[PDB]
Amino acid sequence: SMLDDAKARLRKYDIGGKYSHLPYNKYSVLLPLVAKEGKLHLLFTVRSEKLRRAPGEVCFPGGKRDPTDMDDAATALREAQEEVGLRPHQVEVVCCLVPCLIDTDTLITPFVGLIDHNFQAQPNPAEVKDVFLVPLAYFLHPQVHDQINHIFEYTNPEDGVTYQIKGMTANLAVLVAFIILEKKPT
Ligand SMILES: *CC(=O)N1CCC=CC[C@H]1c1ccc(OC)cc1
Repeated sequence: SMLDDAKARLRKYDIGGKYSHLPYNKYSVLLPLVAKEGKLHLLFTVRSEKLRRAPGEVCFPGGKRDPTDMDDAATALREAQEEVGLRPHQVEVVCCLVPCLIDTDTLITPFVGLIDHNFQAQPNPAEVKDVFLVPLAYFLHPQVHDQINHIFEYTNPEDGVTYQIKGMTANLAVLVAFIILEKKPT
């Protein structure tokens, strides 16, 4: 099936806990895969304008590890719940992708999660200004704008709203698209 095939692909790139003990400032993100109309989508947030770090920016759900978290995956799930109302029974964490090194002292660990079909996002306005889906296939043929570095523009056909996706977030979206969609029969 589509979902079984995505999970089997993703598992081949799972690094697991290999990098998880290293003495970094630790953040985790959840790459939430949602199946709609027979195709996979990624769920993104727009961060609230009010926040200290990264205001107004398009990010996957996530944030800084805290002492309650059992592990790095727990961080990602906690932050997803606070930001968009995603409960742990509504997500299957499939794998841990390559971590991202930032600022010499920070390690960001991405986890890919399969999202239950009955999940309905409840944006928390203290954390997130918007939540939106992009079809995974988009990241194979994105609409690129050079601001000099590359920015993706995605226009939702439901309402014509354009979103700008860039940086680590854009890079991770492309990675997941390649993993799941490369070399597939039609
Ligand atoms: C957009 C995003 O995922 N994050 C991670 C967790 C919450 C705020 C920081 C933000 C971020 C990650 C990576 C970079 O690299 C330049 C910048 C912001």
